[PDB]
Amino acid sequence: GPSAMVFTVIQGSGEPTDTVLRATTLSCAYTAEGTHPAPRAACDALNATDGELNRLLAAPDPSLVCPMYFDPVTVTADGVLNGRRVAWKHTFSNTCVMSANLNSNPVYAF
Amino acid sequence: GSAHGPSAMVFTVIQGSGEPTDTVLRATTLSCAYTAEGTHPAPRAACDALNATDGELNRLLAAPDPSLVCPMYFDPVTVTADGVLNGRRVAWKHTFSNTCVMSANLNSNPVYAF
Amino acid sequence: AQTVPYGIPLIKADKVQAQGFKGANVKVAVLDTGIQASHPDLNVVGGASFVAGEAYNTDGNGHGTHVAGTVAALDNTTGVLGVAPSVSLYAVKVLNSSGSGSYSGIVSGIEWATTNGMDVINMSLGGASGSTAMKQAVDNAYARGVVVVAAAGNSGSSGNTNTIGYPAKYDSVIAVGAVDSNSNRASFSSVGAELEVMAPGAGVYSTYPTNTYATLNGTSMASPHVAGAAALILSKHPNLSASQVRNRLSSTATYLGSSFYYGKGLINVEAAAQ
Amino acid sequence: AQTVPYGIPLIKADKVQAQGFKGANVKVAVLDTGIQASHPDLNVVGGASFVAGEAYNTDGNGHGTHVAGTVAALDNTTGVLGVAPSVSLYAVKVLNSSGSGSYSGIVSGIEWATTNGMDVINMSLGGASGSTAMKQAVDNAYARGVVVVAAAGNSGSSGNTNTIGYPAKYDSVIAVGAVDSNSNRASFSSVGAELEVMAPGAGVYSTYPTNTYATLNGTSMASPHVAGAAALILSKHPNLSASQVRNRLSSTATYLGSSFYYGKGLINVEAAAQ
Ligand SMILES: OC[C@@H](O)COC[C@H](O)CO
Ligand SMILES: C[As](C)(=O)[O-]
Ligand SMILES: [Ca+2]
Ligand SMILES: [Ca+2]
Ligand SMILES: [Ca+2]
Ligand SMILES: [Ca+2]
Ligand SMILES: [Cl-]
Ligand SMILES: [K+]
Ligand SMILES: [K+]
Ligand SMILES: [Zn+2]
Ligand SMILES: [Zn+2]
Repeated sequence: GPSAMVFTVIQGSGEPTDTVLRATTLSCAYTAEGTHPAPRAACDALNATDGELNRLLAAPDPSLVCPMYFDPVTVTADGVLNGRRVAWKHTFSNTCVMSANLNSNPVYAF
Repeated sequence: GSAHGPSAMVFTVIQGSGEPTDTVLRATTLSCAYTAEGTHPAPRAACDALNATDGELNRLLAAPDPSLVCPMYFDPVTVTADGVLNGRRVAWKHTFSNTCVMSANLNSNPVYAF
Repeated sequence: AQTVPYGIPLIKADKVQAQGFKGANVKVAVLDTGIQASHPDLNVVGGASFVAGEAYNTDGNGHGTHVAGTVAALDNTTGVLGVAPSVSLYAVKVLNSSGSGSYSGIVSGIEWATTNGMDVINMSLGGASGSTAMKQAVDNAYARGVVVVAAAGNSGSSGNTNTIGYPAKYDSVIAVGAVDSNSNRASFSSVGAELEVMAPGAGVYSTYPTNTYATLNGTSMASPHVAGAAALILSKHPNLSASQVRNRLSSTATYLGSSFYYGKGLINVEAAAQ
Repeated sequence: AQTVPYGIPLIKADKVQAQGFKGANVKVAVLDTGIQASHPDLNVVGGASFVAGEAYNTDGNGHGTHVAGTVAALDNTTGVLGVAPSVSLYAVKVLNSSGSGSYSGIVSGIEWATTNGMDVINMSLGGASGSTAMKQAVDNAYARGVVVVAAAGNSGSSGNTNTIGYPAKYDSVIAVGAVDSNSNRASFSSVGAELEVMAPGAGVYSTYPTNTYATLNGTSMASPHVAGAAALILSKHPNLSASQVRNRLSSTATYLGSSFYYGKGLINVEAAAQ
């Protein structure tokens, strides 16, 4: 099914007043489009989740450690995912933990 | 006034009152940065209208067609806006009684011209 | 095989019909998407069209046929039963197949109804701002003795915001809100100081093209109940003035709560047609 | 112009320092992003780098300098004051400029610390799964008399889920949780059966590059308090074994509630060093 999504990285735990660090758009229809820098890879990785965005966190880097300072960062996904409306978020204890857990996943490579 | 800063948005039209199970009728993406981008068919006009709301998307409903009437049957249709609006996170929705009322109230507004 | 929609006993239209008053000789104009005149449960005796290439006695949408059946569906052994089944029903096509209409089109329909001796105008439609031509058309109809009824709107409530649309908001028009089978206000029913009376507008079963029946929601469904109720009163007491019929409908309504949400309440045509 | 962070009197480190025991001759290795050795409030006397291209006496992140200052910030007339200001401070760079480090890098740092006669290892870092080489490295350090301390993690609580990370989860390591100035558990502090002791980890003011100071939150800030407390005990009672020092720190801790959330409680170095 077609997708029309906005992905963001925000400073904090997912509060509405949280500062936006970065955002991108992605469209997966006739072709992979959007302001996302790698639309084809992001659509392929998006469709691979089979509508379950928590699967983007299923392949963390098993060889990395992070400093244990707490400065939360939250990833968000909103729009249409394979024809279905979605509003998803996930918080990490810091940007190091985010980076290690997402492990270069094309969806958040922006 | 008018708002400043970048925007990265997804606009949808859904069958219903804004429930998560509501059927999507249409959706588009819009990016407002150095240039107006996205899958939106008129990005520059859509960004211009957005910035003119000064962060208040209810201003998209401020110019209804003053010469149209609609039948008063209730079959709700909802417009949604999610993402970053001029640097600020947004989750906005508006329900119209039917598609006639939506069309008349939005009155060819560039944001929902997709 | 005739079905009585819940709205006919709720407004006590069945009690007035039991007295032998069914709207006979009362002219009701339904200003809408037209009426499927060939429907076996409807009898359209005239009208006019103010829409492009459509005849007045056809309905390519369905809304107008549904509204008409609430006012006038025939008392027989098929389909449904209208509030006033013996009325002289007139189709005044002011909305096109998609349901859209212009203010000038509505004005043309109201003026037609006034010139052609209609007793009751039903307008199951609304616009956000109205116009000087529209105010003038409804004021003249009411001044010339027409009972003018309209859907209050389906804009719901938001704090203390007045959400009544036009033509319902004009003082010469009866603004009709929607209640359900439990006499509870429908969430979509418009609110404000001009809300006059309530009538069934949720799960309203009525006539529908082609030769069938449908269940719809809206103040559009509520408005023809009050139009039909006006016709029943006038079939029993034909010499009452339009304001006297209007005052009987609001004075005898069943109190349901705050006038902001319910107006005077749910119409009771048995008490109104005393 | 010297400021005493709230953590120094909270763990009663000021009382032990008042006795004349400040960590002198005790070797503490801070396994982190390095330490800004040129900072006027820190004295780095050695270390090693296991990050290619980076020197051990530089800190391009800031985290390592902050953690080091909680341990060893000098007792003078500038900046802050560490728990054990007279310790022999060693910078073991295992995390790069961006905070990232590999398990093999941490292993190299722990082995360096064991071979170079460190008394205390501080690891304000964590991973979700650990490694067999990491378990082996911390078991050998502790068996060879090193007090091994680590941040419990910042994964918070979710029902009865154990959220303690590695290396803190290993039995040879002291898993340190975070409390605030009111001795209340910080919401982010990891929980589980391996949680051993708590120490200040919210609003912790310490040294920061370049030649400055910052306030940070985390079990990263809590862990150096227990590392410094181990150094104070050993500067007062040098012939105690690593397990004796470890046992004194948990045995004399101030009970704050359920061990799942607080371990044995908030460390009390005055009672632990008696
Ligand atoms: O019942 C016959 C009607 O035509 C008379 O009503 C006239 C009406 O008050 C004016 O439109
Ligand atoms: C949203 As702005 C920076 O124009 O106030
Ligand atoms: Ca019938
Ligand atoms: Ca009115
Ligand atoms: Ca100092
Ligand atoms: Ca442990
Ligand atoms: Cl319809
Ligand atoms: K709204
Ligand atoms: K509206
Ligand atoms: Zn601005
Ligand atoms: Zn009477």
